[PDB]
Amino acid sequence: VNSFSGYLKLTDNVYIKNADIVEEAKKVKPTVVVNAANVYLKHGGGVAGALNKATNNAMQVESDDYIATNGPLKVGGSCVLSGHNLAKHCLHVVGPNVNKGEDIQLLKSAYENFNQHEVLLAPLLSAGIFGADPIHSLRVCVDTVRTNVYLAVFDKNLYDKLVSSFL
Ligand SMILES: O=C(N[C@H]1c2cccc(O)c2C[C@H]1C(=O)O)c1ccc2[nH]cnc2c1
Repeated sequence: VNSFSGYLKLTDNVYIKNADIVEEAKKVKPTVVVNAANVYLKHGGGVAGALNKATNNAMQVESDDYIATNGPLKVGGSCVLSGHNLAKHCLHVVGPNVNKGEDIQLLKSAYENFNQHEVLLAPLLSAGIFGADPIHSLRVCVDTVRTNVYLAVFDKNLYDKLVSSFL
């Protein structure tokens, strides 16, 4: 039993809720919140800009030190950093950004990072400003992630389409 509330159960391990991941993060204090990161961990907009704003820019400060030490992530890769006031940990995962021409097949590799964590609050990778089809992203998620994933979908309209079209 865990503290996630109001989710629709899609599969044995995937749940989905129309929710603001920031607000859901502040209420649940999940062990892991996933950020829709880029390789530079520049949290300027979309989910990343919202999560970082909610941390009063502490996420960005920590991220800049991480990059200065380690260099950029790979597309499809991830790193674990602090969750600040939102979660114990933030798993920064880089899905491909279609608006940069990145290979959508790397989306499966991106979701594989989730399997290193028993339970996660997460957005749909490569959705929103990353330019992929959220329905495809949901399919890859369900077919790749084996751990327990609670997907927060900000847009109510999108959410209802994802539910209604789910196979
Ligand atoms: O842009 C957001 N979400 C999308 C996104 C963004 C970046 C990468 C992604 O893979 C996705 C999936 C989309 C979604 O889940 O709706 C988002 C969320 C909460 C917010 N609060 C204030 N502004 C917010 C913006």
